[PDB]
Amino acid sequence: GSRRYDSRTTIFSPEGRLYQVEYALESISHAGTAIGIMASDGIVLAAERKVTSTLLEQDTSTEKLYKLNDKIAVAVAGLTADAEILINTARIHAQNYLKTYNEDIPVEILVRRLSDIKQGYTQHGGLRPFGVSFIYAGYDDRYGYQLYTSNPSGNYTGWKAISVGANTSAAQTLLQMDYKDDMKVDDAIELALKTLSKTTDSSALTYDRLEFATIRKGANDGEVYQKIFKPQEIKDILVKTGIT
Amino acid sequence: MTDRYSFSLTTFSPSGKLGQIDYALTAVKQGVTSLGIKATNGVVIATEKKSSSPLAMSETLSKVSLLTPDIGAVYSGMGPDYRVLVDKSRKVAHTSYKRIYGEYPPTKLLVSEVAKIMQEATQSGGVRPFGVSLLIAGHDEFNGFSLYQVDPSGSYFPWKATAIGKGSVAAKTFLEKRWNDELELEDAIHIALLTLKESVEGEFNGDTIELAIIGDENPDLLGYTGIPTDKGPRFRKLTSQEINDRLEAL
Amino acid sequence: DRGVSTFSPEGRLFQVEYSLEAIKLGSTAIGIATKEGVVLGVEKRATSPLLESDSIEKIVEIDRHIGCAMSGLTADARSMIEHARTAAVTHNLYYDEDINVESLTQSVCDLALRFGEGASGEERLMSRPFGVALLIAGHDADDGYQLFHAEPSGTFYRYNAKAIGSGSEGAQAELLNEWHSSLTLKEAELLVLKILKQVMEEKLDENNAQLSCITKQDGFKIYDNEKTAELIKELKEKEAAE
Amino acid sequence: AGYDRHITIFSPEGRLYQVEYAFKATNQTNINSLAVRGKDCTVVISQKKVPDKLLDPTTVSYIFCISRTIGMVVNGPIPDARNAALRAKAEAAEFRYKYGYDMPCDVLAKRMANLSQIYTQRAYMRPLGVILTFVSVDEELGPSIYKTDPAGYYVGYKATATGPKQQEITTNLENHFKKSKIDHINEESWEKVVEFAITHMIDALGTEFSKNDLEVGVATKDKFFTLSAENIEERLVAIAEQD
Amino acid sequence: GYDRALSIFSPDGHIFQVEYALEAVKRGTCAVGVKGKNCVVLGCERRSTLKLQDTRITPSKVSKIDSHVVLSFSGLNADSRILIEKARVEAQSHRLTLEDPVTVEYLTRYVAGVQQRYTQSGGVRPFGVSTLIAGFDPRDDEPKLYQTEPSGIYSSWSAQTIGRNSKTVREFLEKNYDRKEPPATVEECVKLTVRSLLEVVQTGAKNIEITVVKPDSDIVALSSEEINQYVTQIEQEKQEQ
Amino acid sequence: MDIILGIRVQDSVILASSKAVTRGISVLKDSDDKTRQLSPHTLMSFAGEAGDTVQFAEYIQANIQLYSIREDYELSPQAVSSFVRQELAKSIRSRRPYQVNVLIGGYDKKKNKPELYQIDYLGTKVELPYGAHGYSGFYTFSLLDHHYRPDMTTEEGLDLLKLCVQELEKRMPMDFKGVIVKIVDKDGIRQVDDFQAQ
Amino acid sequence: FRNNYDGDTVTFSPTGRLFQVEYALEAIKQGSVTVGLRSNTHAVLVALKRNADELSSYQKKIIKCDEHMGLSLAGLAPDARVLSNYLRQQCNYSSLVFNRKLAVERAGHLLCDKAQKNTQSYGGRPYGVGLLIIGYDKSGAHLLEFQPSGNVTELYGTAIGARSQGAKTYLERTLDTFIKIDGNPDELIKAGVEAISQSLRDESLTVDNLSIAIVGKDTPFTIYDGEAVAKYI
Amino acid sequence: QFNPYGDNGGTILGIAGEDFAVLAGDTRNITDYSINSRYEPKVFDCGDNIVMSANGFAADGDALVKRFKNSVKWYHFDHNDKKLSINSAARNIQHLLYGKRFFPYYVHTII
Amino acid sequence: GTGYDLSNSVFSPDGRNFQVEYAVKAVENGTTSIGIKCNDGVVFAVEKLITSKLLVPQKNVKIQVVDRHIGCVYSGLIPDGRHLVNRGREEAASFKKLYKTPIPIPAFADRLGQYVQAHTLYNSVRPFGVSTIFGGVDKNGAHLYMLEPSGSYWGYKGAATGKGRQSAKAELEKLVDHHPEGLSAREAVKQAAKIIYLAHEDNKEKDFELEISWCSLSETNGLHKFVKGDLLQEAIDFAQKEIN
Ligand SMILES: [Mg+2]
Ligand SMILES: [Mg+2]
Ligand SMILES: [Mg+2]
Ligand SMILES: [Mg+2]
Repeated sequence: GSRRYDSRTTIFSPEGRLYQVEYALESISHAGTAIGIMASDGIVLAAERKVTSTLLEQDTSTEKLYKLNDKIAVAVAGLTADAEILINTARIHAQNYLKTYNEDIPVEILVRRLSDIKQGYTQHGGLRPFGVSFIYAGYDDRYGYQLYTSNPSGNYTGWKAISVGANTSAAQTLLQMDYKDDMKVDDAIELALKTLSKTTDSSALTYDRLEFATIRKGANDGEVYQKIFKPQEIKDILVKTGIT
Repeated sequence: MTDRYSFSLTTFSPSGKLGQIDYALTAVKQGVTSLGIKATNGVVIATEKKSSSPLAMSETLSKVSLLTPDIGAVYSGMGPDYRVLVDKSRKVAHTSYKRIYGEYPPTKLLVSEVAKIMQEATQSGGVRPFGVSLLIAGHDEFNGFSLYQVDPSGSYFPWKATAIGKGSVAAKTFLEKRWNDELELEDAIHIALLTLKESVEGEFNGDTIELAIIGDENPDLLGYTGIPTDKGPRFRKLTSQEINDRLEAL
Repeated sequence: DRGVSTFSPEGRLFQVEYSLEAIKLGSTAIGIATKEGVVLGVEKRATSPLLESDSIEKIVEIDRHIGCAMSGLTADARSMIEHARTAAVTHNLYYDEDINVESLTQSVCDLALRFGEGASGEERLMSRPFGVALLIAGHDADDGYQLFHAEPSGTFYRYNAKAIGSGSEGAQAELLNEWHSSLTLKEAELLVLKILKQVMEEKLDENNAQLSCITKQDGFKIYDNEKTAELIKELKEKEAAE
Repeated sequence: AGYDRHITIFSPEGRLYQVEYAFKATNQTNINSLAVRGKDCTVVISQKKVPDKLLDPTTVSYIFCISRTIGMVVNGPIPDARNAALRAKAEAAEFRYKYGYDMPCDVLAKRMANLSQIYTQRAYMRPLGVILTFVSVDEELGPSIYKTDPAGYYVGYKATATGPKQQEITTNLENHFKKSKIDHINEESWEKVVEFAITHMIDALGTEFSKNDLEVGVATKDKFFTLSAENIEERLVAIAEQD
Repeated sequence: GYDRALSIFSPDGHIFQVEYALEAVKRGTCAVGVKGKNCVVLGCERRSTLKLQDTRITPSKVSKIDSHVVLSFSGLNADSRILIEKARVEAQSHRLTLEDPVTVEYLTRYVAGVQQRYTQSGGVRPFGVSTLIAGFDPRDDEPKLYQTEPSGIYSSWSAQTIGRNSKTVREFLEKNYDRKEPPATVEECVKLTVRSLLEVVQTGAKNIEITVVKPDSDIVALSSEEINQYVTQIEQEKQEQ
Repeated sequence: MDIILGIRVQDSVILASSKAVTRGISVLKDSDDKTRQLSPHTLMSFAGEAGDTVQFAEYIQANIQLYSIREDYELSPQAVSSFVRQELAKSIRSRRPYQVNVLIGGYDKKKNKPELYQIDYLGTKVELPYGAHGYSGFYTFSLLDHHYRPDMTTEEGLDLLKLCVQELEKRMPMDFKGVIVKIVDKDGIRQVDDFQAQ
Repeated sequence: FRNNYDGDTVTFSPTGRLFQVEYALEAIKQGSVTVGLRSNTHAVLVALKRNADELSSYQKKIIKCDEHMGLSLAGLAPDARVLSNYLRQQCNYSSLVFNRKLAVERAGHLLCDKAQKNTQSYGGRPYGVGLLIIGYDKSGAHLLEFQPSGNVTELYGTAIGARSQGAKTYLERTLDTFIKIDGNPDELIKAGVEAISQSLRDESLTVDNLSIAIVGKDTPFTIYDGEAVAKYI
Repeated sequence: QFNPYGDNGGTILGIAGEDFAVLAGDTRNITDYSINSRYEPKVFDCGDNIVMSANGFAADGDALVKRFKNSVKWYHFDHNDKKLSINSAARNIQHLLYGKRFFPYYVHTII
Repeated sequence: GTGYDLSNSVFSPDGRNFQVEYAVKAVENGTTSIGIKCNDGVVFAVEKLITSKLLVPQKNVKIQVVDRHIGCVYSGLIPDGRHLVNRGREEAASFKKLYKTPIPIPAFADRLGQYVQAHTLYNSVRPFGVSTIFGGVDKNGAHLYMLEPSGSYWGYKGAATGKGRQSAKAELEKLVDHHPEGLSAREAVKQAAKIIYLAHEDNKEKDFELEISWCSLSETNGLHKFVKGDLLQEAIDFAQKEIN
């Protein structure tokens, strides 16, 4: 019957590893790099659109930076289509929570729930893992600005700065080297772009090749704010940081 | 009996490749060239009606399909996969949207729905992925004119213009040369026809070519009048004759 | 990679024969049945000096007149006991009487061959056989004191004495010589403690071996350390004697 | 493992071998068939071959009545053909009940083709090794030929032919329609269009037929029927007094 | 729908998936647990491949199951969450239907039960997790410490470690743990714990974490400086002879 | 019905709950505590149909206890009642609804403000200075309308309650066997054990 | 060949054989012998019971299905439990619903149909047991031989299990004698112990070893073990 | 409106002696004012020396008698031909009966 | 690279389904069985290999009746054909319940046809190891059919299958030439006994038992009945006399 054709996606290797998760993680390594850096007064998300044309509509596009609710956003590396499946259910879990508690979902709870879905595909059902890694950038009034990563395995961790996708080794050492805890947000913007400049496989790093977003807080307001950068604004911020 | 295949038939190979998605894209590569170009006041989708016999009637098989009165589709790849993707796309436009909000979905959202339908053939138990790439052209009040590509992976991106299938690499080069953000609709039709001549071997006229636009409303395809806020569909598939007019003065 | 309930050309089930292998690797367990009670003895076999050797439960109560010993993959036994205890308690509820030992055993063994899909049978949800054999000892009014050997093969045998586990083939040949129909309870308690001492790798103290019995009068009792301690003391003396 | 050749998944070159092999099975009967459109009718001709003398020749047919109006001929093994015929009759009945008007030829074809496309994608189903030619005089489209295959493909034909010698007949008709310049046969009575088909089947294949070598189905306004040997015998007599 | 039998016997009588599960634990970061006379202390090591970490938010290894019982683990972090969540749920359910919080052995028997089932149910793979469960039965002062492994097996321990280089730390403990007289202080029990990790960590200034459980739901975790004071007084003492 | 009263003063929330358990013709107990502590700083009282009353209260209790352990965090009172309201709103359209009216009194640690929530069995929630369920309201509300000041102390609030309980012991046809009073403030939950003779 | 076509019962060999079924039939041969024979008034089952150690029980091989019908097993004992349990139900169903004792011929048809279902579906396995079914219904004495393949045959006498070929030849020779033992139970059993003796390299058939069951005319199905079979050894 | 229950009259008596027992009943089955049968026994032998009557609604009576008789049969099959003692039988019946607690067997029953 | 014959629903490169072809083998290996359609009824005969004196004569019945008017005989795996007739009985009752009229033989044939074909559609089942000869008298004539493991069935003047299949078809073809007139109910019973006797030449080393059944508008009222006693012995003798 069927047994012949089963890849058995949820089995251990003799080394105690999960083939599918590892090859999924291998897949992600080829995907464009995403970086998140958390400062005292906000968070930065930067990502590299992998492969472009001059005919690609830059404005009406989204492939790496997605909004989950008003306080939580994600950087994506891997299969875009898989990510949207997970992103939608995440957007929903955030809303179920609001309906139940009349408060916005705390970032960790969102991250755990999503990662628990991922761990599922790892352990039963015999389907392939989601070929997706996530940087989560969020704010809640318990832990302030938070940064999280999750991958196909179902594991999430918290960070001061992190990167997913291609060249994370190169990127992770560069961040570890220039990151100071009491960074202001405009320092963190600058560092994120530098690191991406230094890891790219392209000629250089133009605006059409970037997605960029910040979670801030207009100092004379007392409430959080998400800003996804329009293609023009990324070109502005590329000039000031000194890579024209 | 019963689908005893409840496990994925698309898995990750050691190198990180998804085998079945790669091979699906290969089938698209052999498909007859289709293309789409976006103007400032309209969009155009075109393809070649490659006839498998001169005994077949090529009208009885549309490669260009209306999805909503404001959204059209075209493809490269396996016809049959496209046909059932068109029926599902039409249906989801009602079930997931029209029956909820009393209006048709905007272009991105419907696209996104098709993308979801394909993504699932890439993960669900006991299926291969869809062997087509879709070009979807639409208009909606709040986003204006748009053109989207959907790959067997379930991945979609917006385009100013692009082509898929056979001579797509040549055509994408051809299109980069001729595109600008000041194009009127008539001009993009003209460019579309030219780009498609490169890929067309045999006869090239309004019988061997299928071409559709997303223009302004045709108050005359509506079928009724009296409701002044219904001007009718923006999708119009051009006639065998209408195509030839633009060729006799090509 | 064939099915799970494939037959070998010899005419035996693959997964059921391999489970029997898993059992041989298990702790030694010995049961001896007299006309004064049934005795159950196990090897604890702590994998380290740091392990608290009495948190090892290889002898369990099923009812006040039925207890069992296990050998093999011992986590697999948890659900077999749960079902057994339930079968007994249930049977009491329906009938205001103690369940027969042969009936309790039959009930446990029914569970054992249920490893399928529901296709061409009924419903058989469970992926692999149990990795554990059981010695089921008890009393009832119809057949008095009884000792049963329960396998993952579905079959179960009645025994006057039986040993399962790593020492199983050597310990058995020993029981063959010692066992006679007139054995007293104390004589059986010593015999269990003797044969365990032999096949165990370790030096048998009241910590890496456990004793129990079921008599009609006092039911099924586990022997605590002090009482087991004094029965080893007595074996040393009686073996040095001749 | 070369298992990409056993179920309906993609080969590295992007093909589905099981689909391709299912086409092979269609020719396994070694029956040739063709379809042509009259002025207001549609006719299908099939080779009737009865190899065994022990067979009841009246039960040996590859032409099926789907509805009052739809007829279907099958190139391919009989068990898959009857499997396909039954679905079609069930699909056609239910269309009428739900929608209150006779299932149109082309729509039935689209449905059957949609069922085929499914066996192409869902792994547990094998394709049906048959090619299905549908005929009727549609109340809206006029006389109609619509054909589907294991690929999930379907199109409308001016005329078509199928079987091991698909090509001889196809080219024969390809020629005729160029000299005649019209995309049908300009003839009022169906009896004459039935003859025309039998004639170009002889001339393409290069063989003569007796009333027991052919099988004929005719579609008219509101009815589809098959000819008996005697109704064909009349046809074979008619052709032979002129050519 | 999917029920393929993944955990099966091989001819040598072995269930390869459960043994490979153990291999995953073997590569998990080391966890240790030792018990005193009036406390149980749980230690874990932290990895230092990447350490630009936000330790405020990152999941810690020692998890509360009820207010009187904790659970640390070694192996796949994702799988651990599926046990911790189930065990927390079962703790509340027990309080609800029995009107008393779980005994430490019960909470353990329950987790083990779950782990076992995943080794003989179709379509599911075993948990690549081993656990140490520590705490005090309600209204009791006699300390408890248990260990479970993927096979569904469990038992109590005077002290035990699991994960990578656990042979080394168990070795240390088999030498340095006296059952005649266990650690009598909170302090002298925490010291014995830090010592055993130092055989594996190599500077645990911020790569060692410690949690102290006491009778009556009295559980607190130490911070770097508090642990730093132990690392300091251990290596200075070990220096001279 | 049972008496369920609540008053939000300034530093805290005060909950009074009748002690009687009447089944049919007999009073079966005169020392009944119609309350559950949901978390260290959140208290719920309840009155209604026989079995439902406790079974629901205990259920909600376990669910908040689970949430606290999962998040090592105590939800705000505002969030607890929102959860409770949803449970009841779900319950009303089920095959057999929980017939339970509750009061939720809590001290919010973020805002440092006490809060009193009244929810009936239908899922009708409102935040109030003072609330009551059943007939209690008809007597006590008017008396509290008069004597309530938002800046009352725990002491003054207890005086104001003593006045409500007296009015009910006077005009209520039923002997509800006195009350059990509990205070919810920044230092947790305590019980004023001396309300029989105070 | 062989190797490739024996992974499950859903597969035919190129010869046209079902290897999983034939390996099931091999469990029978590997199993302890049992014999069946009928006259016109009675039907007997005789069985050699097999033990593991010399300290173990002799595992029982005869099961009662109803008051007028029973069977003997050779092969996988848990499977004979599954099938007799099913057969009990069918006997029971007939009494309750139609107030009719189930025809022995029909019990065969029922078992066949149940066994057959296992030989055509994926993830199933054939029954690994042979069965001999005796009964006295409304048309006299009956003996059935059941194979895991689904083949149920009505015979006068037969044997299955290890070395059963010796007993089978004996009965083929004694046919005309035993068919006429009408009205004497004791003599028909004597001829059933004599028949089972042609299948012994082992040893003397003792008190704990032997198992005999009888049904017919004026006797409900009953089983004998112990001193019950003393007068027959 | 269909009423699932009827009444067939009859009366039964059971007296436990010091080493014996009797269970008696009339042979009369009746509907309303008509007689149905003058001989219709409703006291039954169930083997294992247990006699039983389920008097009241005759359809539910036969159903219970039949179900318990079958319990006896299946007790032998499941427990190596053990005798079902009177106390055991009683408990068994309590379960047969309470099993239909929400659509009762309309019978006063005596064994 | 091959392996085309391991799963049931797989097409080989030349278009064949090998499992069905292997099924046929088990049929050809089986006992021989035949059917003869006369001018008002149908005759069904089968060979019964007596392995031993122990088999009870007259007892092990192979021919099955479906409804009251249909007879079935099959060669090959006996338990399969039993199962197929079980499905045939369900199908016949269901049809009668809805339509009142007892099921027509063509109607009935397709019911088996559709069900048998449906066992060549998925790898999760195997094909039927039987060829089935069946028929009876309906509202317009007698009908004779034969059904292959493939699902294929046709109407026959005469049909044969099993070990003696080739010699039978030869005898059958003779009859079709001598009597293009008809051939009565009473004659075909004798002629079937002959054709079974001649086809026993192949299974010659083992002794056999003949079994005949018929369904005739004039001789059985259009109902299926077994040939017994005097008429059976008269046809056995006709076969013996004409074997020399
Ligand atoms: Mg043929
Ligand atoms: Mg398929
Ligand atoms: Mg398949
Ligand atoms: Mg009793």
